[PDB]
Amino acid sequence: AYHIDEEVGFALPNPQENLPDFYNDWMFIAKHLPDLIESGQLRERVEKLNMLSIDHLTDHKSQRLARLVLGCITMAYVWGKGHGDVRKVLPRNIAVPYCQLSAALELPPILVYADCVLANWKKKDPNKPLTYENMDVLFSFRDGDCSKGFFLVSLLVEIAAASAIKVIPTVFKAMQMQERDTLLKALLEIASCLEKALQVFHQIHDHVNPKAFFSVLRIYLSGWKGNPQLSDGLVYEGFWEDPKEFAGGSAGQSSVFQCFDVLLGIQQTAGGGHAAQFLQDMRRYMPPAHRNFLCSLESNPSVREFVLSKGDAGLREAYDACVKALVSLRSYHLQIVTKYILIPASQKGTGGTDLMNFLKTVRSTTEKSLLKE
Ligand code: HEM
Ligand SMILES: N[C@@H](Cc1c[nH]c2ccccc12)C(=O)O
Repeated sequence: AYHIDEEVGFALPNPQENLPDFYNDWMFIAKHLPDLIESGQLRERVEKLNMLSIDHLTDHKSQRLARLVLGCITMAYVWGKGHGDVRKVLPRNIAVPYCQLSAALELPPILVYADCVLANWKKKDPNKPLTYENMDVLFSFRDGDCSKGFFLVSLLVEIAAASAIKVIPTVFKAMQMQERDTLLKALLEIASCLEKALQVFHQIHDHVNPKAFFSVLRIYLSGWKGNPQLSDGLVYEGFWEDPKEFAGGSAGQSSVFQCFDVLLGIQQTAGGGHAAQFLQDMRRYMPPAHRNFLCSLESNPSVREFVLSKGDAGLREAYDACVKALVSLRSYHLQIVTKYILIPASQKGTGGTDLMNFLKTVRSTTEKSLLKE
């Protein structure tokens, strides 16, 4: 449909781990980033690649793995060891197939949330559940970068939110079929699942070390939009003549919060302010089907105006339980970025925002939508 899975939501279900042998030289580099980066052989291995046609990628999951393989190589090539020795030109033999593949997938040619979180995972045992202990990432950047903890916990918050995203048909069908009790139960189940998602969020502390995250992983999640180290962006050699600017990876790119914002009539993207513009821009970094799902939600009748029109205190409280769960998620998320960014920085996000004013503006807009203070 909108490529939303019942079990894993916006995440890519059962991602492919292997490319055709035709792409072994790509897979080799992506699988050995920690060693190749540490030695300083990474950039040499990229510059020596043959130009490989993308036409031996024959399905969506192969294309998505290839985008993830190439995005990881690209971040590693641009940033190197992260100490300031950047590369301003992505070599032709990687830039052209990467940009061609990205154009086919309708995603910018930079590593995005949907690559390094949503498609970057496997079950260890396919017969066992989606728990951290039965899961692994497909690619990491450096030894000790906590990429497994960071990507898998982000993924598990996505999967937790999937149990709410499936209820969204019920919400709209119940509004149109004027089914008050069905709508109410639905809103309560959404809020219940958004509360579970917050509980899963606490696992960030279990699996991500602030120093490793800030000083190692963040380097490879950074983009080249408003980045002083690549002030003009990146040259995609052989594809575009002038450099292009693209934001780095972040869960601003996640569709989970934007989808419940839109669902609840929270006007995060309205106006010309910087918060609205960023959240708007980040939709360009979501898979096109998920972008389409968000816009579809925006066109539907307003859940807020329905609840507000009915003089129904049970409905208003169910709606408010949903808004409160978003508020709590975003308040807890302020604690996370304080621990993982602000504190380590003293010893801007990878997406490109002035993050603390941005994040509090988004939370404040969210709490503004409560029906009862
Ligand atoms: C170590 C953990 C995390 C850090 C340091 C972090 C950091 C950030 C930063 C700096 C931003 C501002 C946008 C940017 O410039 O990048 C942001 C936005 C955002 N993040 Fe996180 N993040 C973390 C984990 C998560 C997780 C696990 C989720 C949900 C799966 C999430 C959801 C969001 C959302 C939805 C936004 C957009 C702002 C909003 O909707 O309120 N973050 N994050
Ligand atoms: N924007 C975050 C990084 C981040 C948060 N969530 C993400 C999800 C995917 C990729 C990167 C991220 C930062 O500046 O640290």
